[PDB]
Amino acid sequence: GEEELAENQEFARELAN
Repeated sequence: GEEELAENQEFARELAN
């Protein structure tokens, strides 16, 4: 929902995993 819209950028931080 409107959430994935933001996760869109967090992707760059997800790599931190």
